[PDB]
Amino acid sequence: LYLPVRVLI
Amino acid sequence: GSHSMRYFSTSVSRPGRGEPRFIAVGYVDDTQFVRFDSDAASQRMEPRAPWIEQEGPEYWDEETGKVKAHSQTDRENLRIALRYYNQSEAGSHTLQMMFGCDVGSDGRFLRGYHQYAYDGKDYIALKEDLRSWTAADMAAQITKRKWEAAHVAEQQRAYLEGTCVDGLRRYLENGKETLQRTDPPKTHMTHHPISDHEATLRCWALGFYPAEITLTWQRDGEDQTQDTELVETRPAGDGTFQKWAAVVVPSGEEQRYTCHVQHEGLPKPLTLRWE
Amino acid sequence: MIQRTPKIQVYSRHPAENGKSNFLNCYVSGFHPSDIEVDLLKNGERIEKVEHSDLSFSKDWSFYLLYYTEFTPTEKDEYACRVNHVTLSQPKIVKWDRDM
Repeated sequence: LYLPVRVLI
Repeated sequence: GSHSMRYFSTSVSRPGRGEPRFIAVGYVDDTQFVRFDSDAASQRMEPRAPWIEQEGPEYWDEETGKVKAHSQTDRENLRIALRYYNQSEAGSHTLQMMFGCDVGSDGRFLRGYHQYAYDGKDYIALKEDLRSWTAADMAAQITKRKWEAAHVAEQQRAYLEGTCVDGLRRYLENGKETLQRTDPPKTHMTHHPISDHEATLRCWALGFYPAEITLTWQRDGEDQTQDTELVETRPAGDGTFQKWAAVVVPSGEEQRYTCHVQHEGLPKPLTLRWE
Repeated sequence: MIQRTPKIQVYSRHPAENGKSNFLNCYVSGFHPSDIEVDLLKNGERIEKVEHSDLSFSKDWSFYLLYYTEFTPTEKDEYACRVNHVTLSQPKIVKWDRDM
């Protein structure tokens, strides 16, 4: 199950 | 008897040759089970294990959405890194991300991971407590302060201790025949004269799973760490691994040397001796 | 940025036996950046339709790939892996030895 939380650096 | 689930993603900028290439692979222990490659035709998360193929269309659509959206986010992260480091748009750069979790033999959460590397070096990582970050330089400190302000660690911890653990437990049960198996090594020894008074003994371990193994040579029961060549454990291509350890010995003294093999599939360590 | 030179191993999936089909592998690991050229050779000539694993990496961030093709080792034929990377002054050719 892939990580659902995406973040910009 | 602990287990791990890991996803490894790599975005590589290709100036003048289009959008960055993005590749993501998912593993349970030493077994790959999914892949995504932006260069492939589907633009979807694809199965790489027989046991995951059965997952229904809602699984493949949701996983595709998550990995494709991550590829688009990391594409923009390469642009942000160019701004932090004042790097030109003409050079190729790499952004790697790893995430996942470990569970014990009882299926309980042991550890969670979430980390980034820029151009082959650590950039920012979630600490073991899943509540704070380690920034590798002053540009990563800017990212750390943005992520603290947006409570990013609390959002990652939820997945790492919840969904990640639930997913790994499910895959270990679904993929039990592949993932919970142990293939003990099949061993053999070769012998090749190199000179008038010296020969090479080579101790082989083939067809084993998992990859973790230890091959050590001894001379009269004493650990021989010198005059020995050890190769890195390598994949056979069929789901198993291989490794060998060699020693240069004086001719007529072959029987003094023993090769010791340790692996999860050998309840007691094995000792090999030439002929 | 950092650069890491690859480790290279050329080997068969199963112990070779002349006239018996098998798989020739070239495992490249511990390198950075990801850009790498890997060819499998038969008598110094490039084998076509060689396949490879999906790009992955280790705890230290260094990359690894397995290149592989179906082959039949014979007494006459010679096999090798040829690797080119930014860290190498020229392509590196590693000959396949059936006992390594």
